Amino acid sequence: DSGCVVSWKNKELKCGSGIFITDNVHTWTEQYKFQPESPSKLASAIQKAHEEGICGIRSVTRLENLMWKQITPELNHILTENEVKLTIMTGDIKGIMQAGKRSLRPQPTELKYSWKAWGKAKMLSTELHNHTFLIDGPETAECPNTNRAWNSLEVEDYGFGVFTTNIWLKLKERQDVFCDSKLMSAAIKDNRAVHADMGYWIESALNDTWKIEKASFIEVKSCHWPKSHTLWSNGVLESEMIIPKNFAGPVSQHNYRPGYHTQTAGPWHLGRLEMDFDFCEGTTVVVTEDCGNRGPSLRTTTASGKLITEWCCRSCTLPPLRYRGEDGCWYGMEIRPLKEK
Amino acid sequence: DSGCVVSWKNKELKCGSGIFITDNVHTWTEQYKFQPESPSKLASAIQKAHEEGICGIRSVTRLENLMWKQITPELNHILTENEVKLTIMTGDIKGIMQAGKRSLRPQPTELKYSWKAWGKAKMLSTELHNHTFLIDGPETAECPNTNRAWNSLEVEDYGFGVFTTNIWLKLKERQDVFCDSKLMSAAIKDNRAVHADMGYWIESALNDTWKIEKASFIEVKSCHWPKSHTLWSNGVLESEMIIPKNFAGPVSQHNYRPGYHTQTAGPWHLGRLEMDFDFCEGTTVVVTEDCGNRGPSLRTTTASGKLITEWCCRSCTLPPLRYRGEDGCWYGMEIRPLKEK
Repeated sequence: DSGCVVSWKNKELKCGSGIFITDNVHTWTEQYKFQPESPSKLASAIQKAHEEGICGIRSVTRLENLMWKQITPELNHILTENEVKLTIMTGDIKGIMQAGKRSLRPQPTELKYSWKAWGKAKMLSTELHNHTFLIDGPETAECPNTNRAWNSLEVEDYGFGVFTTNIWLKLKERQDVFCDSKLMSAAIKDNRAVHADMGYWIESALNDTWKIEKASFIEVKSCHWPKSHTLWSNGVLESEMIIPKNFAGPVSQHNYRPGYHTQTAGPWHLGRLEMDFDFCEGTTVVVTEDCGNRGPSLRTTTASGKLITEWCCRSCTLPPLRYRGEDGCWYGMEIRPLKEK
Repeated sequence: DSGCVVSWKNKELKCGSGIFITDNVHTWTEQYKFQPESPSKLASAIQKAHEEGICGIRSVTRLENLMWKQITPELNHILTENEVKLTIMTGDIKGIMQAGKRSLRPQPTELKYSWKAWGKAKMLSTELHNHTFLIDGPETAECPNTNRAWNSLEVEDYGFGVFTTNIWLKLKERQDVFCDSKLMSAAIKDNRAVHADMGYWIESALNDTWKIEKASFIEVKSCHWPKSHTLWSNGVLESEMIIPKNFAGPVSQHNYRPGYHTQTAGPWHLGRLEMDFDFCEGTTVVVTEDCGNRGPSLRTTTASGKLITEWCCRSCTLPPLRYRGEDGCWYGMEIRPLKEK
């Protein structure tokens, strides 16, 4: 991979070849990206799995959740064409993107009463049925996650453009807990170490010891980061990684930060999160052993909409850990209000 | 780091920003690179260390060995200017680049009888002295490595151009065994995982399981690869890494290869090595349990200059492991001649 790359911070120019770790985590939602193989395979898979108690599908990536909104009419139409009483009802998504328990599985011998080419058009809509299949949505009460499908898709055919970007997906032959490794990134060049995917930009730097510096999340999946794409993954303690393993945190020493512990109960219920190390405007933090223990993260503004003046931390390290999102500014799990109870 | 990179194998084009892992391991010896700070500091350091039995310096990188060939006249001149009877005699280098036992150390208070600027010219040469300091060379008998200096330099001031490339070095404040981490590379993008430095291009790929595919060495240092720049460094067995830890092998699972063991006694005495997985022309390998055990690597051509027809391996995996260099073609440690004794 040859080319030339300019340096913004160093005010220099470089040229050469090798491995390029790329953007498209920020500045837009490019890489739309997902589209399956011949949908007859998926239709046969879902109609086969419906008989053993598969009641829903929980998305593993919000891009693939957006994918499902483009085949549900086609899937309903082909399901009706095969004289099986089953309808699919999709829905929206809000974090945290939960994790299912069961998964799709071949049966690679599909329903041979379907078409073969991609030229079928002039499709007609369907109606409601007594037996309905739900898709990722706010219906956690009717059917639990224990009876839904999760992580049953994988990229094949090298999955790229032209034109915008195009992965052609095949359903996973085996159950798995890790994320999809055919689109992942991890690199380090003498000052920074980034971990990248569709929605994660965990990046660390070195001032005096290697530690996390900033991260950005456009989604919060529940698939474990595979250990084959994590730098410096030895002797790592689960009680010190900033981003928990359950929320796709890389099991690495670059996830550490001195004076901090695991952020299990942070403001993860948001959909978009910025991980900087500053103060929220109008607020200050002071180190004090008299401050209370670490509890769930609290917004810097009350429900009525009033700011908080002072803050205290037990054994944190300046600058503090704060969050960002649509609703405003949050703080770390180890920081409590100075005197407010 | 924004820019655009073309794809040669994929016949596609990509653009974006992020982290770029670069070339300048091949196609020439760019990045010349090394040059120190004010040489008075090094002169004071060497004249101070000479009194405790420091008899030589063993280069940690061949680039820094080439560095020492540009200050030995200046170092001799400043040493003579300070009325200390000590002369420095440098030499050439041949692999394997050995490792010393002691190291330079401040004493940051230098000899204040020196100059301050970099404008001193019209220098005069010196003569021989009773007390001589040797530099990396073929003199392993007069003074052992146990009384030499090793790994006493580190990059500072961000160490880059303009123009060709320029690191400004400072001597290490503490002893260390690992290499210098301020110029290292490691990256992985969905098919390949490379580890890069001044002279190493260890690269792995994935066909069915992640395994080493090719590597190139322009030098063989003896500094341990630091674990903070190695991908997938968990549960690694020392008896299975292809490149040994002593010869700057990354402690990683990407260094593995099924059916192979550690190449402790390979053809490392060469200076340049290519690590492919083919046959040497005119030779063939067959798997046979009757073949002998693994012994030191043997050239495919005899001393007289005759090729070897057949080869056998005990528990290898096709294609075999072969080497390259100036002298010709070598083979792996686990492969022996079929019938030659």
